[PDB]
Amino acid sequence: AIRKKLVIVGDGACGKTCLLIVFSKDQFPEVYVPTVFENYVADIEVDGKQVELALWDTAGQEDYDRLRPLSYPDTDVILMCFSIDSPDSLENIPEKWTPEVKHFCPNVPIILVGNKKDLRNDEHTRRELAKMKQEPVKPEEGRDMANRIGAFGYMECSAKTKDGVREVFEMATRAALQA
Amino acid sequence: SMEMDEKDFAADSWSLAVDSSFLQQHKKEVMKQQDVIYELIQTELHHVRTLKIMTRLFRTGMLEELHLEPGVVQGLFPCVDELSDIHTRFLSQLLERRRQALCPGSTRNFVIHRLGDLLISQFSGPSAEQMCKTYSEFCSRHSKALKLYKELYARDKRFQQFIRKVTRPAVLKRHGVQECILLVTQRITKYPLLISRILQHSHGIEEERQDLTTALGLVKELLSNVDEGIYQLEKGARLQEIYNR
Ligand SMILES: CCOc1ccccc1N1CCNCC1
Ligand SMILES: CCOc1ccccc1N1CCNCC1
Repeated sequence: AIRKKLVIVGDGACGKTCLLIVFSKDQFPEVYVPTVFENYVADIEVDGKQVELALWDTAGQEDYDRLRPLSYPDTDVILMCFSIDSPDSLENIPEKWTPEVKHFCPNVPIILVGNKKDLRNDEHTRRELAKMKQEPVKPEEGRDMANRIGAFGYMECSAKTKDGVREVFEMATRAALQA
Repeated sequence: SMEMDEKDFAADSWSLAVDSSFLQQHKKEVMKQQDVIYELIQTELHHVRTLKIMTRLFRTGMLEELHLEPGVVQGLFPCVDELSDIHTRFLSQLLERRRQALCPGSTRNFVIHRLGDLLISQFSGPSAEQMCKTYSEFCSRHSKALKLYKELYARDKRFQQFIRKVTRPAVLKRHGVQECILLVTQRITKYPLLISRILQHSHGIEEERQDLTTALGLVKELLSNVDEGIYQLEKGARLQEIYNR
């Protein structure tokens, strides 16, 4: 089992902390959803290869441009997150996050992940976004952004229902193992 | 950590730590507030434990078993004794507030109603000046520590054997040298998230809402000062590279 490091980046409302919590427990918390995530080392076997995947969150570092890059050294795979209930979080992907990750993590694969996919057809979400002349991110808009930014791939998931969560981290592990 | 504190913070939440008969006596909003305060103290206990692994297991183990050149152990673990003193003191105040709040006859049933004042004290005056000075120094030495660690692990046989030996136990899985350094760097930016969520459930007493509002502002001021005071040190970087920053 070789050790690899994963870092998740994205806006404060993208759901990155929840995603790490749900993956690390294989469960959406039933009693208390933690506010923060410290770190975790997941044992993952993907395509016959055993990896210890260290997981890190950048939540709380968004406003601190000198502290935030301290999370990046020796990263093997980046999860770059946006929320499907927030077109504003998707707009910040090519503007701020992509040039930052390309500078501090040169040649590290980036997987663009659309979080909260369960809200795409949520009536309350659709009514709320319509007031700002917006709508939930469509899958083709996510794929196009991933293509434009040079992402390794595009994936979607729901931390609430767990759908797609295992697949995201197994693919991140495969990306981390590539030359 | 010591067994008494580990057991007091073993449960995933305050609502699972207290007796179910005690939990039933409180309003829903009080349970929400207490669950987030319990997460702040639980994560602070783990952060002090990370610093104890750095000072006692790694730093002191390297001094007592290895023949490293002078200034090498300090380079790997910059400011660790100062960081341990700051957070062991803060943890002591949090645990004493919990202990005073316990019901007579219980070692687990309590409610903390006055956290704001403790956070104002921690994040103002001389203790905030010491946190700012220590994190500005530590975070500016972060790249240098990681680079020194990698060089020693790749070239010194006795150093590699020592690291593999002390990090082999399952309880050290998340706590290798580089992992400890980043856990410490990331600790200060967890505070606003935790304080804001405690504040969200502390409107019941206006003086408490005001005190947590003041504490959140003080923590953000400290983070802004630390962030503006960082410049990565680099071994071998020439003066010309520095004054041309
Ligand atoms: C089912 C495969 O499980 C793994 C996957 C990746 C790394 C380690 C492990 N195991 C084997 C060694 N000890 C820890 C757990
Ligand atoms: C914090 C992200 O900042 C960047 C984003 C994109 C390219 C370069 C930078 N750096 C280059 C040197 N250090 C400061 C900014």
